[PDB]
Amino acid sequence: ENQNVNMSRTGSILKNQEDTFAAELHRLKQQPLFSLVDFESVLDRIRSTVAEHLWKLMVEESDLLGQLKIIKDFYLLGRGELFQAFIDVAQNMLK
Amino acid sequence: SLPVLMKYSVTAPMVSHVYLVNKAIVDYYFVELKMERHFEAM
Repeated sequence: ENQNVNMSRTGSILKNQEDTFAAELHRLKQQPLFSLVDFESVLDRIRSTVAEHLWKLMVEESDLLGQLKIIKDFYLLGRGELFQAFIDVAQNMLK
Repeated sequence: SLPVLMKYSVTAPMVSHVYLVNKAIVDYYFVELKMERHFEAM
């Protein structure tokens, strides 16, 4: 809701998850009793279709596979030679 | 089913039209200011 409204997880300005969610809501409401299986099997449907759309968000906006090998190369030191020249110079003036 | 969900259904149309009026005044500044030529002149 902060940055941009077409970037939503469920599909709220941009998709039509909401009408299906509303039908699920009418079905859940029509019930005077309560149990565990009927409540939690449709806790999948408010999660699983929502848990895939943001996965299909951040692939295209960022090139996911780019920075998430880059950030490991800065910390686990994949570019090994590229920091030793830093280490050689930083030794002579951290004395 | 929710008083906030139907509130959220009016909400993004009210986000959509303000951005539609905001993208007209960006074009109206483009056609009358010619600002980049004045920016280079400063």
